[PDB]
Amino acid sequence: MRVITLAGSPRFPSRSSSLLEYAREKLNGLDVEVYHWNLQNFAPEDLLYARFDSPALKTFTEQLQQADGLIVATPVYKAAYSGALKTLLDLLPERALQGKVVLPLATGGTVAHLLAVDYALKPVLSALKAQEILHGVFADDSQVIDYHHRPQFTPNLQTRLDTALETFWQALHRR
Amino acid sequence: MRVITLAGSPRFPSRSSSLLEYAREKLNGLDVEVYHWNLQNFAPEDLLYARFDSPALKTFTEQLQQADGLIVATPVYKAAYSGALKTLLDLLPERALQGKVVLPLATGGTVAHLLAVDYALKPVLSALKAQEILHGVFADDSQVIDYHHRPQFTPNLQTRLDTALETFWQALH
Amino acid sequence: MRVITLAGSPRFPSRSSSLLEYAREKLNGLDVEVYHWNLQNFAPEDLLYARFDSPALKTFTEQLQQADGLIVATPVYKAAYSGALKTLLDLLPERALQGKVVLPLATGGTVAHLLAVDYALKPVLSALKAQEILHGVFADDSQVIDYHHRPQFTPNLQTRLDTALETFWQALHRR
Amino acid sequence: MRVITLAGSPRFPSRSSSLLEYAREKLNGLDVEVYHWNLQNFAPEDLLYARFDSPALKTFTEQLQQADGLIVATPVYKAAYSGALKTLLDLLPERALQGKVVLPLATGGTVAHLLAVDYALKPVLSALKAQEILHGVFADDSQVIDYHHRPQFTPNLQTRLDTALETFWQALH
Repeated sequence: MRVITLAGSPRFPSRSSSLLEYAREKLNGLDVEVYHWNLQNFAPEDLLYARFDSPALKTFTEQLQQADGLIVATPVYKAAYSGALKTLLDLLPERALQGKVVLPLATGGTVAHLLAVDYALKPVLSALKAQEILHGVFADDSQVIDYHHRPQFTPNLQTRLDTALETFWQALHRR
Repeated sequence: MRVITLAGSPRFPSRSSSLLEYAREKLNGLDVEVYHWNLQNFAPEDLLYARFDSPALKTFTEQLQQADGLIVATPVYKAAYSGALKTLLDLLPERALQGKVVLPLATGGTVAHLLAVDYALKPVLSALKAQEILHGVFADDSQVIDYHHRPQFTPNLQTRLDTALETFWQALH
Repeated sequence: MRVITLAGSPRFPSRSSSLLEYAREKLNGLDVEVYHWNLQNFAPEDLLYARFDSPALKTFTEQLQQADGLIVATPVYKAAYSGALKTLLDLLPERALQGKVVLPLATGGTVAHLLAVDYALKPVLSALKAQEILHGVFADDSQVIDYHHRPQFTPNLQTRLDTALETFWQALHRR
Repeated sequence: MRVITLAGSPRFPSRSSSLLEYAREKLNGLDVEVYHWNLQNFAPEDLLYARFDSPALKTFTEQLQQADGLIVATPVYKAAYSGALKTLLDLLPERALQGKVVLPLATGGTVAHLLAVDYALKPVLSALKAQEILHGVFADDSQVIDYHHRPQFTPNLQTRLDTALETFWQALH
C-alpha cells in the first residue's frame, strides 16, 4: 500500500536514478502510495556531520516508518554503494527497515562490480533489520541506452526489472 | 507445501542442527511437509572433488526443485559459513533457489562473527538466485543450552527463532 | 617516509579519531612525514554532490599521491564504514592507493561488528588498488576508557595498536 | 625462505593451479624453497567432517608454520572461493597465517565474480591472522589459454601475475 523509493545517486540524472524511475512508473499505475526521496532532498551539512535533528530526516523517517516497502537504488562507486547514500542510511534509526520488504537496484561502469549489491548494499539494509530482501537488479552501464528523458533499457534489463517489481508487489501484501 | 532444512555442520548433531530440528518441529505443527538433509547424506569424495553424478546430489536436487522454501543452518568458521556446506552449495544448479524463500540460520563461538551471515552466507544464497532472503538468526554457542537430545535455547534465542519462523511461514503464503 | 592519516568519523572527538591520534603520536616520534586529514577539512557540498573540482580534494590527493602509506580510521555505522568516509573515498582517483601500504583501524558499539573491517572497509581500499593491506585493528567501545583528552586504552588495545604500527612502519620501507 | 602454494580447486589440474605452477616457476628462479599442496593431498572424509587428526593436516600445518609466505588460488564458485578449499582453511589453527605474507589468486567463468576475491577470500585469510594480504589477481577463464600441460596466459594476465609476484617477492624481504 505504501512504498518509499530512494535514489542514492549523488548526481541527477543518473543511470541508477532512472532504474528507480521506471519502477516508480510501473508502480504508480497501481495507485500504490509512493514517496520518492533522493539525496537532493537533504542538506549536505546534516548528512556529513551526522546531525540527527535534520528536518528532512524527520519527514523521511516518518514516511519510512509508514511504508510497507522500500525500493532503493545506487551507483556502484569503489566496489560498494555510494557513500552519499550511506550517510543517510547512517542516520536512520537502528531498526528502521523492520517489518518491510526491500528491493535493491544498482548500476555500475562494469559488470565486474555486480557483486557490490550482495556484499555491500544488502548487509547494510539487513543491519537496518529488513524483514526480507529481494534478489534485486544490477545493470552495467551498457544495458542503459538512454537515461536522460525516457529510460531506455535493453529488453533483458527491462525484463529483469519487471520480474523484480512483480515479486516486490506480491511480497508487499502478504497476510 | 514443502520445506527443505539443510544442516551445514560437519559433525552431527550440532548447535546449528538443533535449530533446524526446532524449526522442523514448529513447521510440522502447521502441516508443512519437511525434508531434512545434512552433509552426512553425501559421499565426502563427491563433495570435495565436485562430482555431479553423486546419487545423493541428484535426489537432493529433485527434492529442492519441488520445494517452496529452504531453512539452511551452519556454524561460523573463519568468519564465514562452513566449507563443508559450501562444497554442497557449489554443486547445485545455477538457479537452484529461484522462486524460493530462504531462511538463513547460524551459530558461532563468538558474537564477533555475527556478520558472517549477512556478509558471507547470504551472498552465496543469492548467487543461487533465492527469490527472497529473510533476516535470519545468529546464535552464539552459549545461547544453545542442549543440542544433543532435545533442542533447548535461552528465552531470547527461542523468541528470535520463533519470530523468524513465523515470518518464514507467512512468506510461504 | 611519508604517511597520510585519515580520520573517517563524522564527529570530533570520536572513539575512532583517537585510535588515529595514538598512532600519529607514536609515529611522529620517528620524524616520519605525517599528514593528518579528517572530514572536517572538506566542504559537505563537495562530498555529497560528488564535485571533483574540490580544492580540498586536490590538496589531499596531491599529498596522498606522495605518501608511502595510509592509516585510515572509521566508526562502524550500520555494519560498515561511515558513509561520510566513503563520500571522500568515492572522489579519489581509480588507482589512488597503488604502491601504498595501508593500515585500517575501526571502533564500534559492539564486538558484533568486528567483521565490518574485513568485509566492508578493506574491499574499498582494495578497489583503490592498495598494494598491501594490513590485518588492522578493531576495538569495541569498551576498550576505550577515555578518548576526550589523552587516549586511554586497555593494555590489550594498546598492545594490538603497537603490534600493527610496528608492522606498518616496517612495510613502509621495503626495497 | 619458504613459500607454500595451495591449490583450492577440486579438480587437478585447473586454471587456478596453472597460476600457482607459473608462480612456482618464477619463485624457484629466485632461490625460494617452494612447497606445493592441493586438496588431493587430503582424505576427503577428513576435510568434510573436520577431522583434526588428519595426518596430512598435521604435515601441512608444520610446513605452513615454518613458511614465510603463502600463495593460495581458487576458482570462484557461487560468488566466493570453493567450499573445497574452505574445508581445509577451516581446519587450520586460529593464528595459522600470523607473521605471513599472503598472495591471493583466483579464476572465474565470468568477470561478474571478480569481487569474490576481496569480499570473500580475503576476509577468511584475515581471520587466520595474515600479517598482510597483497592486492591479488583475478583471471577470468578466458585469460587462461592452457592449464593442462604448460601454463599459458594472455599477455595482460601474464603481466598482472608478474607484477603481483614481484610485490610478493619484495615483501618476503
